[PDB]
Amino acid sequence: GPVPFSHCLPTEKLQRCEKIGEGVFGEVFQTIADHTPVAIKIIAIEGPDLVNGSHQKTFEEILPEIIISKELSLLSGEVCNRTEGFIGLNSVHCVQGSYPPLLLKAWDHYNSTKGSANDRPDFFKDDQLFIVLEFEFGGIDLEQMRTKLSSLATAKSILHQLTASLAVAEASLRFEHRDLHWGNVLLKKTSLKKLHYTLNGKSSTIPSCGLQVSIIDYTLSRLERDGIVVFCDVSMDEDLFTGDGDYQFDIYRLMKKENNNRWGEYHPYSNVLWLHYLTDKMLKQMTFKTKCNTPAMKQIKRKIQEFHRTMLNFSSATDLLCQHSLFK
Ligand SMILES: Nc1cccc(-c2cnn3ccc(Nc4cccc(Cl)c4)nc23)c1
Ligand code: NI
Repeated sequence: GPVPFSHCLPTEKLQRCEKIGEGVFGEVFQTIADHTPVAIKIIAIEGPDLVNGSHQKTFEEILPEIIISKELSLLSGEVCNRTEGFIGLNSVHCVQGSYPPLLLKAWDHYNSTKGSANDRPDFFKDDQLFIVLEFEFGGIDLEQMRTKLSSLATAKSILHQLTASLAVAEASLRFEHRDLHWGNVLLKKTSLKKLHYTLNGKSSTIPSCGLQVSIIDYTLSRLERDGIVVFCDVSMDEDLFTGDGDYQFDIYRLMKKENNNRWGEYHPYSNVLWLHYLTDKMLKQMTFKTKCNTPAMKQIKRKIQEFHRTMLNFSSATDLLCQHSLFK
């Protein structure tokens, strides 16, 4: 059966919770577990109330994200297809209770400072079930970092790291992220100068420009092992495909076009589409400490621009990583 909230979030942990993010799915908090920063995603399941404009998922409907989070968590310690470019999953609990007042305090603080698009999660009864995922802390999302990068050289590292990570997961797991908007990309400072990955037994490096990129949040993701596919079937989800005001919302439509609304299938082109969306964000919606006023900088910009205009002619992140001139 479920555990009480106190099992997962005893007082000292609840007291160190700060809200760091959200989605329709629920809420994301940073805290401390054994002197170690962690991120906690909390999802309401199985209940009758509308939450953030939607019905709650059942356990069965959350299971793919759990599975995919576990599969991707293994990649940092594998050998033939290895990368630290996803995120560690530490634990998964099924919790029962009303929402902790201290979480609501952290929720209120975020709403007061950043503003929320969600319902204040204060209406759940003491029998409410939640899934609580504890992840490794992966840094700050790309959207909040949009005014914080040093230069387009940093941009280039981020794109290279993202492409490599997606390629390794394609090779290992026939993985598609399927929802890689700039909120789902994390940046953390690193003293490492070069980052390592292995793709089908071949190890290569990427200059870090002082950041380690982590791809997170596998709500729409798909993968397979030994012909058994795990995914989010969105073939009857009307609203996902009717969004507007951002190239993000075109990506959902373009994916559906590519796969003919068959989400069980493997279409690694979806990774390229997300990578195109991310490149676009980088060229249009970022402000850099170093401006576009030196030779080296104009050259990187031209390279990222050329990448943007050619990358949709590649078939997967693996194709991009292995063949695109940007990464040579
Ligand atoms: N897989 C996954 C899911 C959810 C959160 C995390 C996770 C791990 N570290 N970390 C650090 C920051 C952060 N911020 C954030 C911001 C907006 C939205 C979302 Cl979903 C997350 N999320 C995480 C990982
Ligand atoms: Ni436990």
